[PDB]
Amino acid sequence: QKEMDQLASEVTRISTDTEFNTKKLLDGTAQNLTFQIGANEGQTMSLSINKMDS
Amino acid sequence: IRGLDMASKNAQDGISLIQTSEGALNETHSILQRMSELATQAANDTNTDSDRSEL
Amino acid sequence: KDTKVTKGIDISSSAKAASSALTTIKTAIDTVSSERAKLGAVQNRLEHTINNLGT
Repeated sequence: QKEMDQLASEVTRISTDTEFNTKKLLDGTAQNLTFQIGANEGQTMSLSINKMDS
Repeated sequence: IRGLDMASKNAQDGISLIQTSEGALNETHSILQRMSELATQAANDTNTDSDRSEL
Repeated sequence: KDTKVTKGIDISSSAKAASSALTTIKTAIDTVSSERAKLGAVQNRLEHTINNLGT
């Protein structure tokens, strides 16, 4: 169980520490990420990464 | 004759007045063109508000 | 007193706002192109008026 709690505490670290730019990706806050792939309005793509912690 | 040769100066003094205006709008086009790149970059959601306000 | 400041269209409040500004900017390019050739049309006419006045 000592390694059980240490592995499960590292899964949580990756979720709260993984950060592109200043955005936490895997903590459930990166939702509705809109990429403007196109030169006009509405030429976007959405994306939602779920919370992936222990 | 002295009217048409003088009215030809007026026509050319209007050509200069018009070249100046469209010469100026030649740059409002470039500014508006650059101003449109700073809205396709600001629309991407990899930017943060610290960087949208930076744009 | 009477100091003017100009503030650009909103692109920093959100990604939706920046996309909204895209049509506003691309329309402004359209109403500048309209003005430029409203002045290029007059200049073309004035070039014909000069040859006819000279003749």
